[PDB]
Amino acid sequence: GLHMQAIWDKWHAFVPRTYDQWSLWNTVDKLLTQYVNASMETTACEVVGTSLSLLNKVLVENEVGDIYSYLKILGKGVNELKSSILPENLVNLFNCLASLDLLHIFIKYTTSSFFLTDDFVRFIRVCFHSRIGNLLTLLHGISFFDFCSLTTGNILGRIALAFTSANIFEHARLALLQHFMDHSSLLAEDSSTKMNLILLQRYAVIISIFLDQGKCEKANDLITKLSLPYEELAENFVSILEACKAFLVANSEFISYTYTERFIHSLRFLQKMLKNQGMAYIYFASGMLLVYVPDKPFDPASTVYRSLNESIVPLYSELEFFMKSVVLNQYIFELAMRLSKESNIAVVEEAKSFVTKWKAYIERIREAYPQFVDVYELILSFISFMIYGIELLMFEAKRRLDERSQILSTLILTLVDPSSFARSFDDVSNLIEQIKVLNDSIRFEIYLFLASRLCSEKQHSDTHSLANSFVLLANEFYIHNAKIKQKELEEVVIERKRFLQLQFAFWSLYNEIYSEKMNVIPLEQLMNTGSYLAKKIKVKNPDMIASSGFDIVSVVLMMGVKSTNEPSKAIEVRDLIKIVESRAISLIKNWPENFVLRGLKDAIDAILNLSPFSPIAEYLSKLERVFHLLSEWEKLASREYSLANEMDLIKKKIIDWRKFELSNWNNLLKLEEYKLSERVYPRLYSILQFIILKPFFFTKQNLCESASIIVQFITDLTVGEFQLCLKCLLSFSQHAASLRICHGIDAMLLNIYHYFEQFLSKVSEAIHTQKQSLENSIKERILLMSWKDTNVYALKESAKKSHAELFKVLHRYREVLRQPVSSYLSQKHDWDSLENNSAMWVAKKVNLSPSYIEKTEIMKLVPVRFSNTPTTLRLMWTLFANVEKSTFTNMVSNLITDARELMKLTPETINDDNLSEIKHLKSRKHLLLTETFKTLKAFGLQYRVKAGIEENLSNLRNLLAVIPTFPVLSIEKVDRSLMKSLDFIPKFQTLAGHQHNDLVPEVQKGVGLFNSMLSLQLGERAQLVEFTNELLALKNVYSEVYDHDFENRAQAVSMLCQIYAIVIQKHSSFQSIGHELSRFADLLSNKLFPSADKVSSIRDQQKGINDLIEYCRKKRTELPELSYCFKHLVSLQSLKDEFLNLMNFVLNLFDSLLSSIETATKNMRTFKELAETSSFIEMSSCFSKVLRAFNLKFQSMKLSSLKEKLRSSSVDKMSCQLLMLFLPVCEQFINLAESVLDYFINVHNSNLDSLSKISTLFFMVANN
Repeated sequence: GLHMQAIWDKWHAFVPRTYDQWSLWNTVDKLLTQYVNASMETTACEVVGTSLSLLNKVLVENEVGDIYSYLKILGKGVNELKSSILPENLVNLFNCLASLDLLHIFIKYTTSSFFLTDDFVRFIRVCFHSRIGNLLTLLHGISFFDFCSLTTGNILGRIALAFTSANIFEHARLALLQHFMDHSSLLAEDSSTKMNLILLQRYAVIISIFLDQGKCEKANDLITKLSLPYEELAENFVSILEACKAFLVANSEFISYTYTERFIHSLRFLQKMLKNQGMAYIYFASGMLLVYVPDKPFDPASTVYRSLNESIVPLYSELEFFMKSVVLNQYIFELAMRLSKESNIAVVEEAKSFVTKWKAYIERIREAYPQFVDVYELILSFISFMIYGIELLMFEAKRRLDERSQILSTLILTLVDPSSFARSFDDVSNLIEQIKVLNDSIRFEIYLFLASRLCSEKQHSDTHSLANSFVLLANEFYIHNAKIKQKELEEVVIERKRFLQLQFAFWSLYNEIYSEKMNVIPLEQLMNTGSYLAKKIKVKNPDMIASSGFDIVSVVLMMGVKSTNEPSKAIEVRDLIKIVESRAISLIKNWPENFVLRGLKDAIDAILNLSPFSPIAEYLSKLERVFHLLSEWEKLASREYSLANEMDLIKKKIIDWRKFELSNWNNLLKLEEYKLSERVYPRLYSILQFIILKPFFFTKQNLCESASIIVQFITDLTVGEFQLCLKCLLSFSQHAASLRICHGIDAMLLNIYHYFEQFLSKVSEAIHTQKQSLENSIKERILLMSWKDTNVYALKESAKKSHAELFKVLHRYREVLRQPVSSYLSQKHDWDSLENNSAMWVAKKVNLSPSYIEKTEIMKLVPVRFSNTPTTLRLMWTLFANVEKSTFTNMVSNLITDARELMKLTPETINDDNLSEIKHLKSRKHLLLTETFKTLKAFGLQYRVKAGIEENLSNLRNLLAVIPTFPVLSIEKVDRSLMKSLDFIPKFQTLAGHQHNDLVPEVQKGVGLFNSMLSLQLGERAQLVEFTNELLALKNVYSEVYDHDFENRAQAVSMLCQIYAIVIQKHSSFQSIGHELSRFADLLSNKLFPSADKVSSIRDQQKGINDLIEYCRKKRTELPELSYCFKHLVSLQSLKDEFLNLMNFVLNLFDSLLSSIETATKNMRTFKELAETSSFIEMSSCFSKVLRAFNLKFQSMKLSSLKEKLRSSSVDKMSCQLLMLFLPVCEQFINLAESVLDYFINVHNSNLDSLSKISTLFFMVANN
């Protein structure tokens, strides 16, 4: 009931003029719409339709007839195209690119554009492949789909393009990827904000037309249609406010199209923008709608169509009905009210009904009444803005209604995209939490994918992140494992199959994480496996409910390309089979048989049935049945109509296939090996992970847990496992040992390994021996049949014979592995026969010290009183030199030499030497034991002591549990020897009640001296572990001695560099900046790995940071390549006095070190003197006091100077002259520290294993 006149004189589009011109319009429309039904010929037909539009606009200049014949020729061409089709499904992403096309068509062009520029090229190139009269869509020419500003996550279907012949689909998928590369930059500016600028431009047109002669307002329309979208976008708020003010000067009842501008203001200011935009669109829609809605025919009725037919009254009635629904405005307003809030479930149904019903109303308005062409045009354009408003509000509200799907959105955008793989324990907890909130095989598979990314990120050094991540991951896996166990107590079988296999994967990475050989999984393999998990996550979601995250949907389309780029022999075999199957199916479809046709039909029916990559041989069985039926219908008849050449091809293929089964049949020991591990890892997994991973929530507790642990490992008696389990315990040890939510469990695990590490080598020998037996057997058996040169028939029966032989060998291997590992944990009586002090004269290792040793005087005014750091280094080296100077080992060796000499020296016969020599020999043997234990009872080791022996004697498990391990290969030697010693200790204590066979109380005396020896040993071990932890701290202390601590940011930019390098490397004339980019990537990574010549390295590193800021910036500038544009966007986002005090402190520390070394000189020199001048105790405690030369106090003062220097500014002229004058000798102290640690360390190993050999000698004496 309003004006509607001048808009049809100011929008006032182009339209057919003559009745014959309307005939030409509709005829050309019918033709070209047929022509856009259904590669390189697509580009040809694009040129065809382009020139046809050129000629139609030429005829629109009203000189008719040339295109009557010319378009008749083009119609002959289109009809020759009509001899040529197009089935597809879920190709809606083509309609999404079409939407981006129509948006770039409308918004980026303000002038009249009669499809001249390449926007028409991209639009037609989509269009003739797109979904949906095309000239009616062209009908808004000299003038002025939507929800792909909401949810582009329908790209999931694109990866679900490749999932469920399909090679036309696959080259079409490459075509869709090609067109996506074509529509790159306009899809990469921004969606969903450009439509705001579109509403600005449309209302600019309408409100500019709302006046006629406002001069400053005419300049306002001039700048308010200023077709610089960045400049207009900067102008946005100011232009909108000025438009509000100039719109206020209009007539009354404009409050609908005034309050439009309210919501549209903050809509481009606000996540939450969607509802503001939808309200604004519905508002400005109804504003110009009720503006240009009359309650009568107000036509613009030259340049109109030839019609004195005037049922514009009836079409105005039909337009007035859908005006009637919004005429009251209760429903538009009511729908708008529903969009803001309070929508439970009914608003979704009502809104979808409104969208559909008004949509079909617009469609019928298009189809019937082509009359009122200009009228239905402007009206339906406003109504399209309305329905876009109603549905955009519907999508925002339905997202806020049931937010289950947005969980899958935040997972799926962060499961496969560069924004995820940029770079956690909080986020790992969050995504594990949301995964719990998110059939289940994929739900564990994503946990595996996050795990692999965790180990990958692990290389770039911390325990807390990787630790807690892995702990939470294993918590999930253990809960699921016991869930499957209890469910087993009562495709589900296939579900359990994938559960067990991925369980093997998870514990495989768990034994691979901290065993630390080489943990590189390639980042491209990481991302592409992310894509396989992404489309498998697509399989998991049977709904498109998830709504875009709206921060990236551009490169993530290209991740499906590299997934389609970069158990499969079934494909080629089925290809050859399908070729010959269709050949014979046609030749039988034209010459019937009525029996063999059913045969080959069911053959191709079941042959192409399965698509499994684990089932391969069943396809070989299907091909065997096909060759059987083909042999039948070949031998029946038809000397003409047979195919028979691919039959020979199938003969050769089955020949090589059975040959492949013959070769792969050698792989069977690994088969039961992996079956053994798949049954193995869950048990020790659940036990040790329960008692070592409850500790996210003492000494007696550690002892009890060690009792259960050693009970398990010794109870793990099924040989072969012990190699795997020993490796596994070392793994669980370290990869929970870096967790500081337990401390002692590390000691129990590592000692449990390193003293279950005695027995390993003989077990390995027996294992490889039985392996040799079965391998020789299999070599004979697969040698016992060859390329048979016969028997297409008897192939299966010969295979059955080999299957019997393999079954025999499998039972044999199951037996040999199923033997218990209780066997090889012992030792026996075998004669065996068994470094001083290294250094580092590191004056050249500093050597910028020699120059300032020739230079300075400002430092020389200060007296250090050391005064020759050269001669200080000489003094330290000369100290170790003279102090370079074991009797337990030495007397043990003298006794063992006498033992071998006597053992051969009375090796004579029984009766003849029993005449004389047996008496003197046996009595001398007893005298050897007597004087041995006597001089022993002198040499320390007093008998009859049990005050601290009640600890060491019982619970060999818990006695092992006390043994403190060293912090960080001589250490391995020492630990192996004394752990073997303590291994012999428990059974030797338990070895009473059979000594009189060897033939007393002195047996108890020997047992006591043995316990005393092990006690002195273990105390030496405790002091060693103490000095080890102390020097480890001090090495970290000296370890902390312009650009630093932003190296985290450097590492992150390197990570993104490598990621987007793989991305642009998936381009399939663009590879030139591919490898080039990677060059910069590697330099930054090398700098991170490094984190004097290093100052040049960091200078070059920061200069490379500048360069790779610039060498992307030109390529982002001088080339669109919009993936690299987003990457460089994230890159550029990430990118841009007390002299006496510390002097006396430091020289005090230096002299403290020098006197500490001199104290060590006195102490170990006395140890050298009182070496034999002692009895195993005095020199023992003396050496313990020698090691008790002060370290931790020196560690304290070193940390004091570390704090005093780190907080303070570093000056090369004075502060660094002293630091150079000192810190060298600190390095010297660390050097000689590790030297003495090794010297006494190997001394401990020497004396320990020497008396351990003496103890095994005593047990050998106890044998007989």
